[PDB]
Amino acid sequence: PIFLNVLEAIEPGVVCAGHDNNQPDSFAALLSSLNELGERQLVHVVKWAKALPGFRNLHVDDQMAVIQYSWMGLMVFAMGWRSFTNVNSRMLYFAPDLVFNEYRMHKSRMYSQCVRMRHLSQEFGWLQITPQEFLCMKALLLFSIIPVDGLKNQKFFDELRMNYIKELDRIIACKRKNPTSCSRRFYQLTKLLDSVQPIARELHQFTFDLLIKSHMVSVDFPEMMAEIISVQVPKILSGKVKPIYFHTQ
Ligand SMILES: C[C@]12CC[C@H]3[C@@H](CCC4=CC(=O)CC[C@@]43C)[C@@H]1CC[C@@H]2O
Ligand SMILES: O=C(O)c1cccc(CSCc2ccc(Cl)cc2Cl)c1
Ligand SMILES: O=C(O)c1cccc(CSCc2ccc(Cl)cc2Cl)c1
Repeated sequence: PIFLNVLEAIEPGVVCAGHDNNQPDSFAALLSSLNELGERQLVHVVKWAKALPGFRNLHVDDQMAVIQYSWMGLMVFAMGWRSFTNVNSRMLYFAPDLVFNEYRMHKSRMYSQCVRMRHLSQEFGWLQITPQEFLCMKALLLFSIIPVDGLKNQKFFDELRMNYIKELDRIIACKRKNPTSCSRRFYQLTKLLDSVQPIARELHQFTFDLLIKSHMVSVDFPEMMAEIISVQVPKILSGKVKPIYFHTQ
C-alpha cells in the first residue's frame, strides 16, 4: 500500500495560530490571527505538496500555481476534518489556540461561512469518512483548480490528476464486493469534494474584500497571504482560474 504509506507519512502535524486568547474577541484580532494561521499553514502545505507522489513531474511554475490556487480549499477541508475529530464538529477547530465557538463566529463577521464550514465538517461524520478517504480526498483537492487556458504543461497535470482519482477509487474499493456500494460511495465522495469549492470561493471573496479595506479595519495580513490574495485570488474572482467540478453545478 505504497501510495497511502506516503500520504500517511507526509501529513502535517498540529499548527498553532499564535492567538493570544487573553485578548478580548474582536474582529481585528480574530481575523489577524486567522491570517497568521494561514501564513503558517502555507509553509506546511508547500512542504507537503512537494513530497506528494508525482508532484515534481509538474513544471516548476505549475507547482507554485496549483498550490497558490488551491490552498484555501485544502485548508478548509483539513480544518473540517480537525473539527470533526477533536470536537465532533460542534465548533471550528482552526488550531488548538483558535477554536471558534458561536461568539467567535458572529464577531469574525463570517457567521454564514462558518456555518457552511461546520456543515462541511459534519459531513465527515454523516458519511463516516475513514482517515484513508480523507487523505486521498485532500490530495485531490491540490489538483482541483486551474486556469481556463491551462497550465505550462497541462498534459502532465491531467495524468497526475487522473492517477489521484484512481487512488481514491482504490481506497473506497479495498473493502467491498457487490458494487451498488462502491458506486454509491464514489458518488458521495465526489459530491463532497465538489462541495468544498463554493465555500472556498465565498472565503476567496471575503478575504479579498478584507485585504482591500484592511487598513481601515486594523486587520494584519502577513507577506505571503497579502501577496497571494492580491496576485492570485483575483484570477479566481475574475474567472480566469476555475475549479474542476466532478458533477455539473
Ligand atoms: C483567508 C482567511 C485567513 C486564513 C483562514 C481563512 C478561513 C479558513 C482557514 C482555515 C484554516 O484552518 C487555516 C486558515 C484559513 C485559511 C480566512 C478567511 C478570511 C481570512 O482572511
Ligand atoms: O516558498 C514558499 O514558502 C511559498 C510560498 C507561497 C507559495 C508557494 C508556492 S511555491 C512551490 C514551489 C514549486 C517549485 C519550486 Cl522550485 C519552489 C517552490 Cl517554493 C511557495
Ligand atoms: O503512486 C501513485 O499512485 C501515483 C500517483 C500520482 C502520480 C503518480 C505518477 S504520475 C506523473 C505523470 C506525469 C506526467 C505524465 Cl505524461 C505521466 C505520469 Cl505517470 C503515481
